[PDB]
Formats: sequence, structure tokens, C-alpha cells
Amino acid sequence: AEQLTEEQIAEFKEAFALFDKDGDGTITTKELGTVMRSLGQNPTEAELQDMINEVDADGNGTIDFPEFLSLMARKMKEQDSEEELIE
Ligand SMILES: C[As](C)(=O)[O-]
Ligand SMILES: [Pb+2]
Ligand SMILES: [Pb+2]
Ligand SMILES: [Pb+2]
Ligand SMILES: [Pb+2]
Ligand SMILES: [Pb+2]
Ligand SMILES: [Pb+2]
Repeated sequence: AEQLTEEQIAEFKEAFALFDKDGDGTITTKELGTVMRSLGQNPTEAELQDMINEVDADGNGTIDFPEFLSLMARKMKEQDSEEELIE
């Protein structure tokens, strides 16, 4: 019911940085693969691109912070809708 706050955005930027190791404002398939493997995953090279294209709104090949935030916003809107239904 509420849009992302400055503090939430700041926390999301830290999360973004966990993927974007070189801090160039993007998340590549390579960086994505590194994160997936750290969670017990092992997707394929081309399989990583599919996940990227799914979040990559401007279709430039990588994920930028705005698209990352958009996803987080959609997720929050989802949990908020459910938590308001659980009643
Ligand atoms: C969802 As509200 C805090 O604007 O009532
Ligand atoms: Pb409000
Ligand atoms: Pb505060
Ligand atoms: Pb923090
Ligand atoms: Pb990067
Ligand atoms: Pb963008
Ligand atoms: Pb992009």
C-alpha cells in the first residue's frame, strides 16, 4: 500500500551491489551466475540471459538499478496484496 521508501531503496542498493561486484551500475549474466551458485544453483550461460531479459526492461542486455527496483516494487505489491487477503 506504500511505495518504496528512501531507506528501503538504500537497502536495495546494497543488495544490487552484491550482484554488481564491479559497481558499474549493471548486473550481467556472469555476475548473476556468481550469485546463483552462492545459493546452491547452477544455471546455464544462455539460461542466465533469459533471467536477465526477464527483468531487463530497456532490453539493453543487463539489469540496471531502476529495473531492479521495479521488480522489488512488484514483489512488495504482491506480498502486500496477499497479506491483506490472509485476513
Ligand atoms: C496504506 As496507508 C499507511 O496510506 O493508510
Ligand atoms: Pb500512504
Ligand atoms: Pb527511519
Ligand atoms: Pb543495510
Ligand atoms: Pb556489473
Ligand atoms: Pb532501464
Ligand atoms: Pb537494462
